[PDB]
Formats: sequence, C-alpha cells, structure tokens
Amino acid sequence: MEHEKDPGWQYLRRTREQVLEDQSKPYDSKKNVWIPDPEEGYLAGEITATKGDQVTIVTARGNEVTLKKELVQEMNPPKFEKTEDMSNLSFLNDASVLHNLRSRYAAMLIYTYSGLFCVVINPYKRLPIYTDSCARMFMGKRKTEMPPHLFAVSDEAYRNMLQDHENQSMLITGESGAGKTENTKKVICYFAAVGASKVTLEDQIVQTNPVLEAFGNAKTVRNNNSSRFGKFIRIHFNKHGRLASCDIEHYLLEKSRVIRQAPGERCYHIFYQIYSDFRPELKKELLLDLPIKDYWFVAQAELIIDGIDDVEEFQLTDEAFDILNFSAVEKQDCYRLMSAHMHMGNMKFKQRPREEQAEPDGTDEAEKASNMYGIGCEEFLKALTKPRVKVTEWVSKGQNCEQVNWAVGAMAKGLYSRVFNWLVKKCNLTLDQKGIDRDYFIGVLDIAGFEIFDFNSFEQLWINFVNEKLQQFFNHHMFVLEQEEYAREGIQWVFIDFGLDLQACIELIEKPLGIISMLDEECIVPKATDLTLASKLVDQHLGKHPNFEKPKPPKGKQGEAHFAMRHYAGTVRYNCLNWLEKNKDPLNDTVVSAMKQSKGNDLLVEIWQDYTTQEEAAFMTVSMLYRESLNNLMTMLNKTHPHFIRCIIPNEKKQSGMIDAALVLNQLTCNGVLEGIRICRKGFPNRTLHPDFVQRYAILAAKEAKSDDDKKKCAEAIMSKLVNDGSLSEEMFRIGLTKVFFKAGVLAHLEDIRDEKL
Ligand SMILES: Nc1ncnc2c1ncn2[C@@H]1O[C@H](COP(=O)(O)OP(=O)(O)O)[C@@H](O)[C@H]1O
Repeated sequence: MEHEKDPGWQYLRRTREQVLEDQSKPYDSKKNVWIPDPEEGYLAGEITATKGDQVTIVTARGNEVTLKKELVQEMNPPKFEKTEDMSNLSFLNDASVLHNLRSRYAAMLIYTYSGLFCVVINPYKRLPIYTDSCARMFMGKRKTEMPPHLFAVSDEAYRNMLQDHENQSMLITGESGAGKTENTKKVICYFAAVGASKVTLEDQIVQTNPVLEAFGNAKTVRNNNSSRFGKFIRIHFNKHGRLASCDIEHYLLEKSRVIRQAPGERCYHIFYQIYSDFRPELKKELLLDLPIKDYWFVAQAELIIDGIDDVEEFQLTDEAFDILNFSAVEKQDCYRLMSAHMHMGNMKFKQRPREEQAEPDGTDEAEKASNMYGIGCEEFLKALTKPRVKVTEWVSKGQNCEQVNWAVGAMAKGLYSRVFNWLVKKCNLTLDQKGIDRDYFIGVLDIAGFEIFDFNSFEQLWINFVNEKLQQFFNHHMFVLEQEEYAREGIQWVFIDFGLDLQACIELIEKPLGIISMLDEECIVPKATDLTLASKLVDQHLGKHPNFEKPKPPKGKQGEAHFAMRHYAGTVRYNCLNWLEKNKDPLNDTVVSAMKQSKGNDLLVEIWQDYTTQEEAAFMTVSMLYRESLNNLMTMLNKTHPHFIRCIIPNEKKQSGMIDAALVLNQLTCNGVLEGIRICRKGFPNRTLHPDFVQRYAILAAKEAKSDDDKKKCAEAIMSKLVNDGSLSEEMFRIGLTKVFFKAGVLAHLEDIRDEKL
C-alpha cells in the first residue's frame, strides 16, 4: 500500500505472515493457564488434573505444582497475541496484560492501548515512528482504525477539540526513566505540526527545550537526561485548528541538586555546558579558573555523561536563548549567576579557637562570586557572616561556620530556583505573540508518579499527594464515561463514583488539621519543632483516620519515620525532619538585600523582585503556594477532556527489549492499569451494536435472528433462546437501546458455541 512502505510501519503493526504465525500455536481454553511465578511474575502451565478446589499443573519449566484454583489465571487464545487494545482480550487478568505487553515489547511495538490508557514501554533505542511521514499517517484518522501510537492519541485530542469545542489534556505519568519527557516532546511537536498553516512560533516552542533542559534536567542513576521538575504545557489554538500560543508552568523543581550530587549523578546540565569548550573564552569572563572537578557544588559525583557532548549541547542552548529573544546582556547575566553559584560553593570559613563567630578563610572565591553578582565582596561577606535582624532596631546576629554554610546552600538553592522561574516566564512572554485567537487549548501534563523511598520527606509527601489527585481524576473520568454510556443506553445501574476510592487519603492530607494544614499551623508556632508537629499529627489522626498509621520499624534500610500513610500505591513511611524549615524556606535577608541593591547585575535584581526584605516590609508558606498551585491545576483539568499516557520503564539496565517482570508488574499495579482492567472486567467489558450481534450469532438462533424487522428485537430474540437453552443466564448480559452489553467471560463463551456449531 502506502502505510506499509513507511519504515515506521514495521514498528507499528505486524505483517499478515507474522500474525498468522503468532496465532498458530497449540491451545486449549481448559488446559493452558497462567500461574504466579517469583521470577517471571506469571508462568504458563497446563492443567493435568483437577480435584475439588485444587488443580495440578505442569509449568513451562517442566516441574509439577499443585495450586488452589483461585491462583490460576486463564490464558487468552493465540488469536489475541499482541492485541492492540487489551480491553478486547477474552480474559481480562493481570497475567494476560503482562503477557500481551511483553509480547508486543519483544517485537518493539512499544505502544499498547488498555481501554482509556495508552501504555508505552521505553524502547531504549531509536525507532522510526516519530518522523513527519509517520505523523502524517495519523492526521485525521480514526484512532480505532490505526495501530496504537502517541500520535493517534494526540490527533484524537486535536479533533475532539475542534469538533466538540472543548479543551483537552494529555496526562503523561511514570517513574523516572520511563519515557515521560520523550513522549511529551513528541506530543508538543505533533501539535505544532498539525496546527502550523522569519522565526516561527513553532520554531520558538521547540527551542524552549534546550534552555529548559539545560537548567532543569540532570543525569541521575535512572536517567541520563532526567527532568527534575514537573510541567504543564498548554498549546492554544483558534477554532480553525491554527496554532496560537503556548505557555509553560513548572512544579517542584529539585533544588537540592544544585548543592549536592549523589553517586552516579550530575548537577543540572548547564554548568557543564558553560564550562565546555564551545566558547572557551566564557570560562575566562566568568573567572572559572579551576578545573570543573574542583567546584564543590557541581563536582560531588559525575562530570560527564556517556553519549552526551556538552560542547554541542551548549551550542544549542546558547543559540536557543537568541531565538527566544533573550538579550545579549540577559544571557550573559544568567551565565554570571551560574558562575557565581560555582564560586559560592568553594568559599571557606573558619572559627579561631573558642570563637563562635565565623570568619572567611581566604576570600578569593567570595570575591569572584561578588564580581558575578556585581556587588562588593566586603558587604557580601558581612551580610553572610553577620546578618542584621530588626528587633525597632537593627541588631547584628553572629553566625558560626555551620550557620554560614547552611545560609550559603539555602541562598544558592533559592537563587537558582528564581533563575529557573525567570527563564520560564521569559519563554512564556516570547511564546505569547499577537495574531491568532486563543479559542481552545490542549494542556500536556508531565510529572513523576508516586515516590516511595527508603526515606520519605516533605517533597515525597507533595508528589504523592499530587498523584492521589491525578489518580482520583482518572477514576472519576472513567466513572463519568461509564455512567453516561449506561444512561444513554437505557441500562443505568446505580454505582458509586470510583473517585471516592481515593477520597479518604486525600482528605487526610488536605482537610483542616489534616497533614498539610497541621504543618502550616505548626510552622509559625514559637518553640515548635519537627517533633511537636509529629506528636500533633499522631494525636489528631492515629486510630481515627484509617489511612494514617504508626510506621513499621526500619526494616531493610528504611530510616526512622514519624508516621505512615496508606496511599494508592502503597504504605509510605514519612520522616518529618526539617519539615517546619522546608515549609518556610528561610533565607539570609541581609544577603538578599545586598543582591537587590546590586548595580552590576540587573538580572540578579530582577529575580529577587518577588521577595520582600525586612527593610522593604517596614504569611505564605511553601505548602500554601503548593496547595494553590495544585488546586488551580485540578480545577483546570476538570474543565478539559483528558487523555492518559502511562510510561513504563522496562528494566534497570537501559537495555532495549529486556523486561524485568517484577518491575513492570509493580508499575502496572501502582499506575492504575491493572486496577482499570479489573474494574472493566467486573462491569460489562464488552458491548456490541444490535446489527453486528445479529450477524455474529445468527447461527446459534437463526429463526430468532430473522424474527423481526427491528434489529434490537432480533438481538433480544437470540438472547431469549440462549437463556432458554441454558447456555446463558439472564444475569450475564443487558440489552441496551443500541447495543448488547456482556459480563466478563460471556462473549468468549458465545464464541465457543459459535465456533463449535460452525
Ligand atoms: N520513545 C522513545 N524513543 C527513544 N528513546 C526513548 C523513548 N522513550 C525514552 N527513551 C530513552 O529513555 C531515556 C529516558 O526517557 P525520558 O523520557 O527522559 O524518561 P522520564 O522523563 O520519564 O524520566 C531517554 O533519554 C531516551 O534515551
């Protein structure tokens, strides 16, 4: 044809010869089954005997086991090998979902539908499925008429927007390394392609990527180019489909990374880009006269990334600034602040014997940082070692070396955070051009899933709270669609909103004197500590809220913990150490004041404009800003039609084609996929329009099938015969106004009788 000529088609759908070979395997619906297996998650076997509540099974490895029947899962026939939408399987169970995804992944078919979910398993290699010619194949095509692909989901959202006159959202989730960033970039490019009719808006949208990834992405153990911030990117269009504008919102930037690197990790890419040989004189202008290995804040672990050329990356970043209309002075002032950060991390201090007051231990690095900030080194060091506190008089407050080091790290994190916020805001101004009406938008949300670590803190609480909200959002969306379908089919049975399954945990976190409220209140109580917070939380909730628990003893390498919560993804042990400090984000106000007075670095003055000093003043916690931000995100998502992309990391080795079955099953458990298949299975997983049912099953009831001119009455007549024959129960189906609805396993049984009689 023409589809089959494109190189991407072999990575989208098997040939007829590969399919017939897939379907050419021995199979007995009553013999071949799946059993639990520690290594492989599930293992194929054959029932050789059955005895009451038990079954004897020879597994694929040859051994013989005896199991309770409740552990045995039905295996799908080979005609369902590599099925494109798993809600079509005859048997909707965990073992079959795992098998189908693994079979597709082995053939580098990385996209699979699962009803409302689009699952994508990271290929860890280049696939030719994202080219212009591949994208054009999906434009205007019915999603059900094309193989699974990110572009089919994207094009359906775009057509929905135009035909339904409603905003859309694309929610992309998954663990670190699963593929979120890559999918997000390709979605944005697809929308910029379909919405495009001497520097175009589309060009500038794309150029945000090098800038935002230089300052917001870093090498981690899990991912060489890990985005350390969540993001919501809205692509605005007029009512004719024309690209109009784009805006970006960022969430939870990882601030600790600019002062600390764990083994195997790097700081944000930008420091190594600036230092690279792309612009050799830049190091000299920035007074970066030591090897990069000697700058403590960026050199605690790795300095290079296998496969990444920081020279070429910096060229792309430096050019992107220009394309995005940053001025030469803005760009240089930005680079100077990055230099200042590296110099600050190398400043040393000491105390003389029996002195509590820190003094500089040499001043060369402080002078270089001050030069980058455009301020005097003496006032900078005085602000740092002897800050002033208003109490109606300015008093000087002494600092020891521990306090100075704390203050330097806090300043460096808060200054970097504000540079990043400024880069986003500047991008947003560039991308907001005159010309095209902003009638609708599609919002792309890319943020990490649940995080359950050995040690869970304030940052994990917020990301897990976010994901409770997002999973409830999915559950509610699924519930509304089911309810609306039954309603218009005249089959309404009354069921409770699936989103209520997450509401108790959400309330524990978000209600008055729930977790966040108690933190906000305690953070301002004189003499309060992390321990008084924790006792208050236990006092308010333990034994009164079922999702609040005392934590298990530190098994394995779990740290100490003050309380535990039962999240959607499991039980999380939280440690409240430093939560009061994290919630207030205190800075050295005297240092900020000196920076806001700088005459040598206008960008430095700009990025502190959101901060009010003591002198300017003469309360908003972090969680209050986060709560407002999340509430605004959710209010907006609930005024859109959402689409769901679930990225899966296949293994821990960045190995293409290899599946770690335990790791994959765990993600499918925690990301809603397996629970969605269960909920599907327990309802009416299958629906067939009356005419197609009549043609499908006439042979089982040929007189009934032709008994009436009205196709609905013919379908009813067939079903009445099956119920009369005993080969169907009235409970197993429902006749709708336009479709027949089938409980789990009922359609397959009807296929069995149809094939037998055939
Ligand atoms: N669809 C894909 N095609 C090619 N490579 C991919 C794809 N998805 C992920 N990768 C690879 O895996 C790495 C991690 O993916 P990424 O999207 O950065 O994960 P996440 O953003 O979820 O942390 C990428 O840098 C890239 O090498």
